[PDB]
Order: sequence, then structure tokens, then C-alpha cells
Amino acid sequence: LTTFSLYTIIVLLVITSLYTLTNNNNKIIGSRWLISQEAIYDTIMNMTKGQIGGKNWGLYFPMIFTLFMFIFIANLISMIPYSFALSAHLVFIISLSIVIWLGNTILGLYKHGWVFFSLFVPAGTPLPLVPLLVIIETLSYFARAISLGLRLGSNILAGHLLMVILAGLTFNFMLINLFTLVFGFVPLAMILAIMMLEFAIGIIQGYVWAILTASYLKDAVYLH
Amino acid sequence: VSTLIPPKVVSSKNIGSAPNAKRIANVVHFYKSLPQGPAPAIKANTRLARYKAKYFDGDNASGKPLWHFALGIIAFGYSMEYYFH
Repeated sequence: LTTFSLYTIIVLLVITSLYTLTNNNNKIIGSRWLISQEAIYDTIMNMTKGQIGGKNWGLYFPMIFTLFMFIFIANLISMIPYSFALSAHLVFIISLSIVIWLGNTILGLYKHGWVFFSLFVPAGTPLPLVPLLVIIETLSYFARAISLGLRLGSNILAGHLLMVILAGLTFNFMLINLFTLVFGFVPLAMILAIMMLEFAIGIIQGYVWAILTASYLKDAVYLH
Repeated sequence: VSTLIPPKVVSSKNIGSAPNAKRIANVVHFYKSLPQGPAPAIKANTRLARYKAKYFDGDNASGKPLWHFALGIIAFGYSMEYYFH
């Protein structure tokens, strides 16, 4: 129905093409394009064996991989100058964060009983302040609920808005006479620089999602 | 006296050698490998195996499909701008 539905389909089709139209029928020699998706595999192998290493890490490796690729692709697609709010529809990203947070909390309660609440005892510290350190551990524990979503949302949204407002200003420098169109390009060069920074920080933010929700899963699986 | 007959039996340097394990491997692996293959890029054949051939071969990492796909998304929402206008 919605515009949102159309771009979600587009994300699916991009992802299909990287494991279809990028390899030469799976040569062992490797293709130039297929080397990219090898490196992504390797750095999430080595990241999530590093984060949620234990007796398992491969059991949550697909989940962390589809969280990698989704955000990795969607902060290039959302950064095409005629592409609609998906991730910049914050409610989907924040909702995805809350879902994962609840799916960690439930996983922890189920797997580790009511001694899941021993997760919110943090350390052997003097006994008269042990209960205090439970109160302001749970407070920070469901601060993990909204922080993970709000990181990504703020970065992507702010980038697009910043560029558009400054674009509107350089529009009005060049909408008045040519002496203003001279030194109308000097701020324009700033927008180009901001766009370079915004592409960079979206891939950085993508690593931060998948490491943070590996770090939370490290905590959830391995108590304390 | 007569030289002993152990050297006239061999069935412990013929099965008793380590490359035997490699031998039975590489008679299967190599013998049963087609020396050449069918065609490297051919997925999406409908004159878009041609798209793959120019852009998504391992013979290039050239930026052209990226440009093309990007321009497609620019064309998508921009046309819809004039559809929403």
C-alpha cells in the first residue's frame, strides 16, 4: 500500500542480488564483488565470536548478520536524495530495537530463571549498598532498551535534515543575484562535505548496532 | 646359508606408505574434474545476463552498476515527486 512498503521491497531485492548477481556461479577463485561479502562475513565471524563467543556464537550469527546487512544497506538507500523514510521513519528502527531488547529479556528470564534477576546484582560490594546497585542497575538495563534505537535514529534523521536546511539556504543565495551565487558555492561545498561525513557515520553506526546488541546478548546469555 | 625370503613379499611398503591416502583422494578429485566450466556470468539472462556481464563480473569492480542503481532510486522518488505535485 504505502511508500514504506515499496522501499522495504527494494531493500529485499538489493540483498538478494549480493548472493546471486555478484558471484560467477561460485568460483572458488572469487569475484571482485563477492570479496566484499566475504569480508563482511569474516568481520562478523570475528566480531560475534569475539562478543558472544562462548560455547556458541554461530547460533546467533545469522541474527546478527541480518541486523548488519539491513542497516548497512539502509543507510545508503535512505541517503539517496529521493528516497523515503524507512529508517528515518524512526518508529520502525526504535520498534526493532525494543523488540530485540524484549527478546533478550525474555530469553534471559526463560533460560536463566528467576536468577535472571541476579543479572541485576552486578558485583560483590559492601552489603548495605548491594540493593541500591540493583535499583540503578535495572534503571540502566532498560535504558539499554531505548538507547540502541535512539543512536541510529538520531544519526540518520539529523543528517538528512541538516543537508536539506542548508540546501534551502544555498537555494536562496542562488535565487538572488549572481554576486550572491558567487560565495553561494562556498556553503554548497560544506553540504558536500557533510554528505561525505554522513555516509561514513552510517556505516560506523551500523557496526555500533551490531556490537551493542552483541554486547547485550553477551550479558543476557552469560549472567553478570 | 640361503638368504631369507622377507624381501620377496611387499604389501607393507605398498599399503604402508602415507601418500596412499593422498593417492586415493586425488584419483577421485582429479580425474573427475571437468577441465573447463560452462560460463561465469549468466544469471538473469534476458539481456540482463548482459547487465551482469558488464557490471557484476569478477572482471571488474567498476562503479557503473552502483551509479545505475543509485540513479534508479533518484528516478523513483523524483518521478513520484512530480506524481505528488
